[PDB]
Amino acid sequence: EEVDVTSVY
Amino acid sequence: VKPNYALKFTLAGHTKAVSSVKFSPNGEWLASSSADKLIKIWGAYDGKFEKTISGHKLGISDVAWSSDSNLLVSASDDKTLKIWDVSSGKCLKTLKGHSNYVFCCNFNPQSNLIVSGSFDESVRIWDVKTGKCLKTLPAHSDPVSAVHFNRDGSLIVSSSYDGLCRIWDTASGQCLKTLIDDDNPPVSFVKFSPNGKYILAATLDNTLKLWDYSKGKCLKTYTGHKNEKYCIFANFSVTGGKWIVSGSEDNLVYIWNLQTKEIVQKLQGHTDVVISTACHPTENIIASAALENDKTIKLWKSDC
Amino acid sequence: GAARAEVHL
Repeated sequence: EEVDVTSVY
Repeated sequence: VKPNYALKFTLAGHTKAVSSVKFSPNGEWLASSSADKLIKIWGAYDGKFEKTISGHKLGISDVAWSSDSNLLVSASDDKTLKIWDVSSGKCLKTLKGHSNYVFCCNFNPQSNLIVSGSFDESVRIWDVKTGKCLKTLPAHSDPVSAVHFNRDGSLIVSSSYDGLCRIWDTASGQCLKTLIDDDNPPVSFVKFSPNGKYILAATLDNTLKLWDYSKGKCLKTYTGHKNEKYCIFANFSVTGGKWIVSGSEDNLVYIWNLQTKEIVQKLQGHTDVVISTACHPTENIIASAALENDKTIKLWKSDC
Repeated sequence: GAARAEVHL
């Protein structure tokens, strides 16, 4: 289960 | 895919334990703080010594850079923090309010505010321009190990030996969330992820945890290292691949795959507890610092 | 010297 730690939204 | 961090330089100068290393947001400099009461500036790429910054009466536990890379704040056992002009080495202000050792510190993204945490169990919000304490938060019931502002300065995350992480509204000073771990080990480190959506917390049970603080759920756990006695800095390495970088009480720098939670590298070099690690803003550069029996800072470089 | 360089009790 991949976590996106960098993408701002 | 695994990183290939390899020792490039060793920086020697400090006469007592190194407590904190931080890279300037512009990538040019590395700042270090030590029990020797000094701040030292080194070249981020070559490790070349630049200057010594002095004034604190007792040892320093933390140092942090302003967004424009012009100022530093340091957290001291002398119960104060100090704002410094980097270029001159002059103390701009002495922040006084805490009734015990100041442990941690950070500027907000705008750099108009400073957040500090202390052994006196509180969190303070200070005005950079005046040196005045704007807010005193009755944050915890044990020493405050870490303080970090999020991406827009709207929130503060704090951690403590009391076993909790707390999320505060910068403007109101109101506590918005209290994190409960389904256990209470002392929380020795905390920081927001670059996008402010997650918090990385270190506990004194050899565990790092990536929480979705909004939903209060643990999404990833990183273990395999030693951490039961010290407040070791942990990082998000995002320049190449996505890693979790941390120091360890076994003298090694541990690197984990952010997604798989697998240990991808263990950096050998240091001869005492690796208390602090920092990741370079644009380049695949790690800076690590060790305790009393070592006193050196190391620069490690990877291709990814 | 520095609180952070000192072991927990």
